[PDB]
This record gives sequence, structure tokens and C-alpha cells, in this order.
Amino acid sequence: KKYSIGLDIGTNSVGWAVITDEYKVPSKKFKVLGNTDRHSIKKNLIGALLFDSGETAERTRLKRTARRRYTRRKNRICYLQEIFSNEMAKVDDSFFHRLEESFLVEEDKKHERHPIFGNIVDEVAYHEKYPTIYHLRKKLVDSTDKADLRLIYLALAHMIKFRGHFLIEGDLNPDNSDVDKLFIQLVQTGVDAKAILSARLSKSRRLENLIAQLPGEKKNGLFGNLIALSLGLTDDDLDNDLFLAAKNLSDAILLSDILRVNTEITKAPLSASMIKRYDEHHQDLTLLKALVRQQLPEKYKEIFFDQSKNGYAGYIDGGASQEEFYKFIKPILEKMDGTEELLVKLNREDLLRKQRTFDNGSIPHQIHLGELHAILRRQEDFYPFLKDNREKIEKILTFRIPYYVGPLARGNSRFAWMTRKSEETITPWNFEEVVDKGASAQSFIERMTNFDKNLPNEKVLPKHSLLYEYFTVYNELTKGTYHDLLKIIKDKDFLDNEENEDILEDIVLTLTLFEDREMIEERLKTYAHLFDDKVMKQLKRRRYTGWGRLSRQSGKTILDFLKSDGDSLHEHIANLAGSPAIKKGILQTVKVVDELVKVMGRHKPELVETRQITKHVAQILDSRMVKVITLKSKLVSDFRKDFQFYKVREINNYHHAHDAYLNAVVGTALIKKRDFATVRKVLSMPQVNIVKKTEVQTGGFSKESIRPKRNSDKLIARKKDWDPKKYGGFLWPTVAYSVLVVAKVEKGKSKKLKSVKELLGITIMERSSFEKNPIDFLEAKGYKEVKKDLIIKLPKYSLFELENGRKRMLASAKQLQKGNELALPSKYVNFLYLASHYEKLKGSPEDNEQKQLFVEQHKHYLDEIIEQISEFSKRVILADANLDKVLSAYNKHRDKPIREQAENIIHLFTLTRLGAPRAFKYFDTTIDPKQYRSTKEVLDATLIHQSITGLYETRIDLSQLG
RNA sequence: AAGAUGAGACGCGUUUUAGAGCUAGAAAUAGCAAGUUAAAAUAAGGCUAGUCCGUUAUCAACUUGAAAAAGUGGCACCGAGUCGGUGCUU
DNA sequence: TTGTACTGTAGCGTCTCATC
DNA sequence: ACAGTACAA
Repeated sequence: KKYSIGLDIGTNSVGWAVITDEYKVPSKKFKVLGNTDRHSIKKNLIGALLFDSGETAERTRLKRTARRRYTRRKNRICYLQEIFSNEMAKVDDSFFHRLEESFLVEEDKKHERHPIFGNIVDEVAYHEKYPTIYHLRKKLVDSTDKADLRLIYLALAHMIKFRGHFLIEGDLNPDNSDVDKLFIQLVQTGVDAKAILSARLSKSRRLENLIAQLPGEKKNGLFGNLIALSLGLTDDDLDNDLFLAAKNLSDAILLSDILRVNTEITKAPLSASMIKRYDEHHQDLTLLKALVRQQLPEKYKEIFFDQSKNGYAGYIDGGASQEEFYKFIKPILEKMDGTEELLVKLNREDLLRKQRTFDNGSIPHQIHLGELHAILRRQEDFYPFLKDNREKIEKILTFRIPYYVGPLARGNSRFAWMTRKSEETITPWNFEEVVDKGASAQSFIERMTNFDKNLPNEKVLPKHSLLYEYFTVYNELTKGTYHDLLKIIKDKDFLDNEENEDILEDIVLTLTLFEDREMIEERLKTYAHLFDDKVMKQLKRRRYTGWGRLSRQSGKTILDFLKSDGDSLHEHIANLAGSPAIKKGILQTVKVVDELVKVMGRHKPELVETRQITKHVAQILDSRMVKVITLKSKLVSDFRKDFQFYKVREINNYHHAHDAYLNAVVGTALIKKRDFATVRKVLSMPQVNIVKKTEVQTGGFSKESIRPKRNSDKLIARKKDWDPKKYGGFLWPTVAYSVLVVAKVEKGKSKKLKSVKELLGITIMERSSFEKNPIDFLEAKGYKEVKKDLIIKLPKYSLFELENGRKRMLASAKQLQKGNELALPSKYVNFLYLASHYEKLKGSPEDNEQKQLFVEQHKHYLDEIIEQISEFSKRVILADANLDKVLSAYNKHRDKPIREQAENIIHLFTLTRLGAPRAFKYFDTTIDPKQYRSTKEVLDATLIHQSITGLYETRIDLSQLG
């Protein structure tokens, strides 16, 4: 009748248990299915469900944002092509066609292999005239001559494809900048600012830095490149030209952070500085060649030809980084003389720089706007079409999705929240007139802020909400905005006004929700007639933070008791805090509860995260048709040590199930304060139904490194048309699940229709096409007449029973895993962990040394366990000469101290432990790696379907198939 | 303090192609010159065709069910190489 | 021509917004 | 876990 459930919850495992009152796990005879001759199995009512750890959604988020990024960038290019198509179809209609076909090989291209001009001599002349695109950019900015439309489009597409960061919020012209010494303009309205930077900053540090410079009639008589005006301290206050000089000096110091020198009068200082970089690289390469030919001709072959030895050829043609190439070439220029300028340029990281470099991420989008506005102002008179819609392309650079608007979905996304005012295709030119920025912006903040735990229909209150603030002031008086909005109202009595204070809630609601100037203005529109213009243009600055955790016993409410103070099963669980791994664990635990109540005739049993877990599992008693107890590990460990069965992870998966058992034992014992003689036998049975959960593998298709072209057939076609023979592709695809098939395949030059039984490994993208039509897909892979009703679906950790109890765990269609665990007597483990790890078992009183002198007789087990590994490895691992290796290494180091050999037998049990084979050393040397590539040996085995508890099986004998 | 989700952006990398290599060469190969950039893609792709979605989560098997979802399997004892048997029961 | 033994392979770094 | 090379038939 009566029984209890033991449970533990973890990232990867859910141990489960069944205990009748005197600490005894029952043992019962069960029923199986399938075509096997077995019809009754015996298993103890104890087990552990092991599964892969849950993944966080962060990687999918970074990928999803990346996909949206590339999509919108391609759309920007598409818009610019849409603009230029009408005019440049006159000069070259296939120009965009060649641009899109530039990836293809010469035969695959539908036009000439030279994209920019479609002929060799013009393309060569262009490349000679403009060594980089930046030469074209600078030429188009500076020269007033009429340009080819094609070069204009290259400049514009390069501009918008890499349009720079948007951290700089205002408009800006680049020619305002000057050397760090520009602070002389602040003086007349020293050392560069970097000596003052990278230090402590505060209001007092600001004060002392300003006072350390010379005072005068002005705030400083000499400003000494001080901190406060150049650097923002750690439209508002516009009601207050030192400010303008401070602003311009800040623009100067930023533009010196990005750009070096801008002497020559040009509107494209970025292109100028980078052409300076290019020309320096040219001159230094020529000097390098001359010096290496003069001094060291033998390393000339290594450096300038070998792409593998991290030379300059490795730096350009190979994948060498700038830092690694610098650290390679630095000793070469150190021991060889005449390269002091080379060393000082290397120490400045300005030596042989490329154009497209990882450090370009500091440049703002206003620089590209200045260059782009400049080229349109240059070419407007030659091409009136540019003058027709100049602001459109300018907008394409400046346009951005606002961070509060979200994805521009027509109600089909699972993340989007935008609210269009019209059913129009959103363009950068008409974004704000279509999208209701108001509803979308308020939807951003409301959809993510929580409801009250007592009232789940409405949002929690702001911390500074006004009638809530008066309620909280009343609460504090019985048991800040009163002193704050006194300033804005300029009266305390009208702050104490009561009648019209619900709208007064709604202003502070607005200023707690929104941050944007125009948005606060548009939502403050409602209160225009109550106040004058100056006071509400000052009031819109009152940005609020914080949300209060509330809503708007003998019959007492929570407030009255405070006067004497002293649904979806998925979504109710998934919404909690904590890692996604423990959420997967508790979902498995809920399924464990459902199965454990299903099995026994529907008989019910008798930190902050698990506090939530206890309530959510106690909800079951009235939601889904069991006293939920908060256990502690202390008495569990005390019972383990006192009754001489110590907790161990290194041997086997076994003690997680014994921990679930002892969890139920301690819970029943504390609700209750023979069985003490029962517990040591209960941990002593070697049959516990351990269930490795079986999952289809989801994730990326492959390792992401696109491997170069090859003649192999295992390259993955990264596009449909892109044949991976020529274009390169991915390797190491990830298996989804194995599919056992029985069919016939023709083999040999004289082909014969020979029957076959083998398992194919499906992968993630063809999983959809496989499940759409398995027979036609399997036909396409080559199999004739696959037996449709015998297609068996075999995901990872599918389990197979072979002869003499040997079990193997399916890793993939080309790889197995070990499926068996050994089980020592408990006295062996007691001897081991009293010998091994003194420092983390001892420190308890002298009974620890008493049980040490109970296990001193067990030194013979340092041989006997080697006999156990030999026996079990010959039985179910079949390790062949590796057994000879470990036995030999054992035999030469038996005479070592007990502690260290005990630790090293702990190190050997990585052989016998469940799952993958892994190397180990014992004392001396590493065992060579092994892999069970043979999936052949399970084709005649007995397949095991194991339930979530594993209690309910369906065994299939594969040899009876086909 | 300690971390979880979602939105907007940037810059590299990778791959293929374009950037005419020259001389001595039957040739094998040797000497020499050049090298900095661009285009396209960045999960195959999907249809509700959106400037949206595609790596998070769910999932033993079987019978129903497009799916969702529901259903499908005895007890007592003694032993224990991973569970075995006995007897009762219909 | 089809299976085993052995060693080698693996996309990445910033920035801005909101809360539990 | 899968690849690539190097051998046993």
C-alpha cells in the first residue's frame, strides 16, 4: 500500500526512487513488448534518469541577430541597386549581374570574369590607378571631375555595406578636428590628454584637476588640457562659448583617437590616413626586401614564399594575424641590424598595416556620411539623378531600426511587437509614418516587465508612482517624491492635492516608461493645458527608475495583516529564473512523477529556485489529479559515513540513484521523528535501472570553418548551386539520429542486387526531408525496396543488448559508447576512500581512524580491483593489449604507498565508467586512444527501448528483422 | 552582490572569384618581380513572402488522434555479475 | 576492393537599450 | 565525433 518517492534535482540527472516504510526498495516482476522471446524482467524500483545539460538560448540569440544583420545589410545594398538600376542599365545592364556572379568560377559566370568592367585591360588599369577602394573614395571626394557611374556605385556600396558604428548620436563634420593641443582654443576662448586619462575620476578629482591648472578671470587662466571640458564626467540644461569650445575639443580628441593626421585639405580624412598606411606599407615592404636580400638570403625563401611558417607570405596569403606576424618578425629584425625605425614602428603597431583591420570598429558613421555627402555634392551636376534623391541614399546610411521598435514583422514572429499604422512595405524613407513609434515603444517596456505575484493581470507599480508614493508615505508614517516634486510644483499644498492624482500617477508612469525626448513629449501631450511650457519642458527631464513589487489571516488583507506585521504546464515552469539546465531537469522530474504515479495503480505517495519548485510541484495535488519535504544533504552524508557506504562519482553512475533512495529515507525519517539493517543491503544490490535519456541532436549542422576546395565527397554544399568540389565547404556535420534500414543495394562492377541491413545517420537539414518522405529519401541515398514498416528511428544514446550482458550505447551511426558499469562490494569503496583523499574525508573525530583500522586489512584489494578490471574488461569492454599494458604498469608499481595507488585506481576507473572511452596514465604513461567504430555488431543485437523511468520497456531483436 | 531573456548596431575572420606574373627553361626545376583591395555568402533553406523565421525548449515504444491530446502493462518471498527463481492469481 | 590503427581537427572581438 | 593518412585483408 504505502510508499514514498525519493528525488534529487540537478543539471543533468534526475534520480528517482520508491521506498516502502522500513527503508526497503521493492523488487517486482514486469512486462515487456516486442518480438523478443523474453516476457518478464525483474528490476528494483530505484533508478536515475541521465540526460545532456540544457543549453542557454544566448548562442541562438547571437546567431539570430547576425542573420537579421546580414538580411538588412543585403536589403540596404538592394535599395541602392534599385536606385542606380535605371541609369546604369544604359551603360552596363549586367553590372549588378556580374557583381552577384563574382563568386562563381569562370565557366559558371554568365558574363565576363572581370566584374567591374567586363574586360581585362580596363580592370587592370583600374587596379593600377586605385590600389585600394580607398584610393577611389579619396579621388571621388577630392576631385571635381566627372566620374564613371560604376565607380560611384562601388564607392556608395562600400560606404553603406560597411557604414560604421552609431554610438555618436549627433551630427558631425570631420574637418572640425585638430591635434590634442586644440585646448589652446579653450584657453583663448601643455601635454596631450592621454597622460591625464586612464586614472581615477570623481567630482573631487575633477575639482582638484581644474584647480591644479592656473586660475584667472576665466574659470582657468590656463586650462592645461584639463579633464572636465574635454571628457564627460562620471539638450538638457540648454537654458543655461566655453561650452561650444568644450564640445569641439571633445570632437577633436575623439577624431584623434580614430584618425592620426589630416593636414592636407580634403573632406575624406579616413581615406587619406589609410592611403598613408598603404604607402607606408609599400615603402616598408620595399625596404624589407632590400634588407633581407642584402643580409639574409636564406630566410628570404622562408619569409616571402612559405605561407606556412608564419612569414610575410603567411601574413598575407596565409591566416597569420598582425600580432603573431609581429612576434615572428621581431627577433629577425632584432638580431639583424639597421632596423631601428622598423622596431619603433613595430612597437607602435603601425608597421605594414592593412586597410581592413580589426581596429576599424572605432570609426563612427558620421565620417562615412561626410564622405558620402561630399561625393554626392561633387557628382550632382554631372548626374542630375543623384540630385533628385540625394537625401534618400543619405537616409540609407543614417537609417536604423530603433532598439524599442523590434523586428518589423507582419504578426508572424514570436519575438516582434511592432504596431504598424498601415499595411505598407517598410522602407527607410517612410519608416516613422508607417510604424506607430508610440505604441511600439510602450509595448517594448510593458511586454517585458512582470505582473504582480498576487494580481497577475496588471503590471507592478513604479517605485516613485505618485499616489503609490503617498500610500507608501502613509505606510512609513504608520509603521521622497514629497520632497522631490515640491521643486517642480513649487508648492507643497498643491503637491498634497488629492482629487486629480490619478492623472498624476499617469505622468510619473510616462516618465518611468519612456526615455526619448520626443516620446516623453508626445506622451506628455495629454497634460499640456494644466501647466505652462517652461515647467513641463523642465518636467520632461524627470526620468524615473525602479519598479515597486506591488499591485494597484482572520479576514484580514495583506495590508491589514501588515498593520500587525511579524494554466500551461510548460509556461508556469519555464518563466522562472535559474539556468535552463535545471529547468530541463525539473521537466524530466515532472515526467518522473507522472510515470511513478502511473505505474502503481494511480496510488499517491505519502535555493530560491527550489523554493519555487516545491510550491509548483505542490500545485499538482489540486491541478493534475504527497507531502513535499525540503531535504538537506547533511544527514544524508552522516548516514553514508556512519553506515559505511561513501558517496562516489568516479566509479559509476550508481550513487545518484542511491542518493535519491537516501533522500526518501531521510525525508521519511524526519517526518517520523530492521530498517537500519535494511539500508546497507539496499545500497548493496547491483541492479539499478539507470536510464540515459535519448535525444535527437539539435544545433548547428557543422563545424563552421569553411574548408578550402577539395576532391573529397564529404564537403557539405554551403549552397544548392555551389558544388563543394570547387567552392569549398563545411566538414564534420552533426548527426541528428540514426535510422536502421533493411533493403538491397547493388554492389560491384558486375552489380548484384544484394540485401543489406545497416544503420544510416541522418543529419539536421535533411531530417526535414527525411521525415517528409522517408522511402523516397532512402531511395535517393541508394537503397532499393526498404521495408517501410521496419524503419526504426535510433537517436543518440539508443541502447542495445548484445550477448552475455554486454551493453553498448549508440553515439552515432559510425560510433558506439560503453554501456556497462561495474559494482564493487561496499567494503572495497570504504577502503578506497579511507585510503584515498585523507584531506577531504578526515577531520572528523577518532572514529575515522577507527574505521581506518577497520579497513587496514583491505590492502589486498589494491590487487583484487585489478583482478576486477581484468575480469570485467575481458567480459564487456574487450580492451585486448591495453589490458596487458595496464596489468604490466600495475605489476611494476604495486609497492607504492597506499594513498597514491588508491588515487590511481580511481584514475583507472575512467576505463570502466559509462559513456566514452578516455585515456589515463596510472603512475607512468598514457594509454593510447580507442574508438568503437564497429556499429556492425549491434545489427544482430537486441534493441532496448527504455521509458523515462525505464520501468516500461519494448525490446526488439534485430536479428529477427529483414 | 550574482546571473537570465529579448531588441538594435559595428569591425575582423573564412571560402571562391577578380587584381595578366617575368626570365631561363624540351623539361625537371632555378632565379627575379608582386603581395595591402573588392564582390558574394556567413548556417541548406521555409512560406503566412515579412526588411519574417531557421542552432533555445519539447520528444522511450505502441494504439487512437493532421496535430493537439488521450489510452496501452499483477502480487508475496528469498537470494543478487546488473537482476533470477518460486508459489498465488486470472 | 573493405575494414582497422594511428594522429589531427574545432569562427571571433566590441557597443547601446531595457529586468529580475 | 569526425577526418585524413596509413596500412591489413
